[PDB]
Amino acid sequence: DEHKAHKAILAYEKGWLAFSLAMLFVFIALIAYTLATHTAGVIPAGKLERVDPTTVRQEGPWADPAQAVVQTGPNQYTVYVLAFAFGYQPNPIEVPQGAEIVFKITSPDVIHGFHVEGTNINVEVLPGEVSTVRYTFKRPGEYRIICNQYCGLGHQNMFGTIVVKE
Amino acid sequence: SRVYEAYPEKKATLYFLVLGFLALIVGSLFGPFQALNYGNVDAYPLLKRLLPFVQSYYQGLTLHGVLNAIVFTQLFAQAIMVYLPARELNMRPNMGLMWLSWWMAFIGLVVAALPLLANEATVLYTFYPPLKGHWAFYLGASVFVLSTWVSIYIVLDLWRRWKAANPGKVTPLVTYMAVVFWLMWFLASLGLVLEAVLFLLPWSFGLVEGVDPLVARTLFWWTGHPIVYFWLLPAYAIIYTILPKQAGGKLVSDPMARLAFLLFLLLSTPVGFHHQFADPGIDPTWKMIHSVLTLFVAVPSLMTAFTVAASLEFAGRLRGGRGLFGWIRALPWDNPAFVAPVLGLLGFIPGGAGGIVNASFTLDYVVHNTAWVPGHFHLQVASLVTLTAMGSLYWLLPNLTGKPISDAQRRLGLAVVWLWFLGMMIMAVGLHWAGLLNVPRRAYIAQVPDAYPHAAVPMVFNVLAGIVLLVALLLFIYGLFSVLLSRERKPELAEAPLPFAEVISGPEDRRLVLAMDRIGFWFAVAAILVVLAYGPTLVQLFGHLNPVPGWRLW
Amino acid sequence: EEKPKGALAVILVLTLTILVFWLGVYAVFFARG
Ligand code: HAS
Ligand code: HEM
Ligand code: CUA
Ligand SMILES: [Cu+2]
Ligand SMILES: [Xe]
Ligand SMILES: [Xe]
Ligand SMILES: [Xe]
Repeated sequence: DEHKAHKAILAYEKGWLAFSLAMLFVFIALIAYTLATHTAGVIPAGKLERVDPTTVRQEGPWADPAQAVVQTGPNQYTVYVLAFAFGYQPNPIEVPQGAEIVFKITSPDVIHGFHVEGTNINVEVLPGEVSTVRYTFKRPGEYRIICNQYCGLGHQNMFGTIVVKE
Repeated sequence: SRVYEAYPEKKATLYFLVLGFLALIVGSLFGPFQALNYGNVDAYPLLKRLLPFVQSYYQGLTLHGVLNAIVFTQLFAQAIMVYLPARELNMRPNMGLMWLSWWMAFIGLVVAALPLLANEATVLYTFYPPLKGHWAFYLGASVFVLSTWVSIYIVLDLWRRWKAANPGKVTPLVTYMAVVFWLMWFLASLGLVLEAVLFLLPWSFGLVEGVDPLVARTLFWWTGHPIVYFWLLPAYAIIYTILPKQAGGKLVSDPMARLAFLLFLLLSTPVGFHHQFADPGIDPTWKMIHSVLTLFVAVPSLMTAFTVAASLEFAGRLRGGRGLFGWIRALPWDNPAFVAPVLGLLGFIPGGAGGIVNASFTLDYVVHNTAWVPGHFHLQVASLVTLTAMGSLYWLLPNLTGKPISDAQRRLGLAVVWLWFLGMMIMAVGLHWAGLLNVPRRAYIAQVPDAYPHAAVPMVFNVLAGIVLLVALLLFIYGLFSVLLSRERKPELAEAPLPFAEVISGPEDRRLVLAMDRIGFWFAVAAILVVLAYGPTLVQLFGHLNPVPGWRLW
Repeated sequence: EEKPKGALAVILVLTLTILVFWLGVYAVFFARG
């Protein structure tokens, strides 16, 4: 009693911790599994891609909305999206399903979030930096982009549209 | 008071406390409105008629964030993690400094309050650039935070002093915790110190025109995560060494607690990338390495789960605890300072579940910036930390002022406690649901009522809670001020020794605790981990700095 | 006295509450993949 409990507790604590670490290492491999798949595309590109935020919609891939969509592979389509003060460019984005859409998103002003509702595309859009995410829509329709990062008083109203193509 | 002349630390502590709670009150008023807003009702006109200086939803969120999560917590920690180790050691902290730390905290708050109250600072408690705030916010906050540095000294001073009067003796438990704590916080605070010193302060004073927003939010999170543990550990401190006495039992192991804290000192700072999963320009690999280390920093809280349950179990048994669940019914559910924290620990289970998910890298992309995250943390900070804070008034307040607590206040608190917990539960459910329902957080969505129709049913829970917790806050205030406003003074209970727990120790303990007491080694160990995890990244970033101009978007 | 029945029943709820959350959202990851 009291000293009997002490060795009982410190003995199931050792068995609890072993179990704890085993359970976490199973998460690690079930996270290490999602990294080798096609689902690991929505991870932002690691290599830095600097841009000026004040000459983005004047010169370069984000100047002209029309050239937003560009076939760059047999089934690859590099969209150039521009997250700005309460809005998105192009609106709407239009791309075929079943195709590998490689978005390259930035901002001319403040930080924005690029959340495509129903997908795994959730990336932070940084002024002067390109946010590069790879995705493959396997369902048709109108995908809604929400700006999940507070970007000012019109932040709750900043929504997008990606009409994947049926 | 010969009480304060003999224990001047008591006074300093008290000031910290009140200031903190004052801050908690004010910051909490916006909480019901933000809950109603998340129930799809827009009560903000009423708020504005009552509080004229309020200009929007976002200014009240900033004020909510800053006063509650930042001011309140820091002050409390500064009060707990200095006073407790003092009294345990029965040593007086350097009172010059201690009083210095308070003023800094006070002054700092004042200066930073003004531009917040003047809508000059509608940036949120995270103050991400390029959103630009008034200089006196960034100067205010800096001071206020630096106040902790003083607190770190003070505590270390005590520690060095005691080791001298007890050569070869293991650092006493609480003091060990406080020590690791503050060291841990020192290491953590760098990130933020840098940001402010290198970018934010010269930016707001006019000296530069631009600041890289990535390197800005990188340094911020270096600090941004560990600070949550800067909020937590003072409550942990209390739970380990004070709650078991309250429950009528003992701490079941001194080593375990030492270990928990030791792990936090090691694994708290180098995990900030978990807040930056959705960020560009940060290698995915380093996002995996940080995701691994974050699941590791949950190990300490796993250990605590058991150790505290067992002690509480042990306690219930000494009380006349029956079978598998008897002990629970044996506990002192009549005593607030017991009830408050125990409730928090309950809600923590969902909270910590929420955090393990957010930490799993890829899984973050499901809930990031959604109201699932406010749900996650209100269980953590707004529940466990605050309740703990609240309930600890019942032994602490008396221990400082001498003012006894009537049975009526004692039941008043029990009500405040339950309502607060319950309401916290409702909202927890109401913000988790709508979160998975893609409702973003930080949103005035009652000005756009038809935006989110699929969150019909959760919007209701949020409403409910709003009300629940509006009541609970009110009663608190009344309960609070009733106590502080009475002129009953029993100068004997002020001098009553703090109700610390006794500690069941074992044979093995000695060599293990002896290892853990190798603090200077563990510190540099912890210092190395941060360099290894941030070092690589931060080098490239400072090689390729791309500062952009500031914006006012309110 | 004996085996921490109470505490092991607590850590049970916990570990179960963990799996619900982690598996429950691990499927929504692949259902949005
Ligand atoms: C003090 C306040 C906080 C604590 C504690 C906390 C814990 C964790 N968090 Fe967190 N957090 C994240 C991961 C974790 C993890 C892995 C843990 C762990 O420390 C949690 C481990 C805890 C457990 C595994 C539970 C142990 C349970 C115990 C100990 C209770 C047992 C009860 C008993 C025994 C009682 C029984 C008694 C009876 C009578 C039955 C991540 C992702 O990796 C994000 C980013 C989300 C995003 O993208 O925005 C994040 C975001 C936040 C934010 C948002 C910041 C902002 O504004 O942007 C805040 C404020 C916050 C606070 C806190 N967080 N966190
Ligand atoms: C009176 C009880 C409270 C209620 C009903 C409440 C409610 C809420 C709600 C609904 C949000 C989400 C706001 C949004 O996403 O737009 C929120 C945010 C937040 N709460 Fe509370 N809250 C309360 C008290 C507290 C306490 C005690 C703390 C911690 C000490 C706290 C810390 C925070 C923080 C840090 C945020 C995020 C602020 C930001 O993102 O700028 N709250 N609160
Ligand atoms: Cu971009 Cu809110
Ligand atoms: Cu964190
Ligand atoms: Xe502050
Ligand atoms: Xe700051
Ligand atoms: Xe934070």
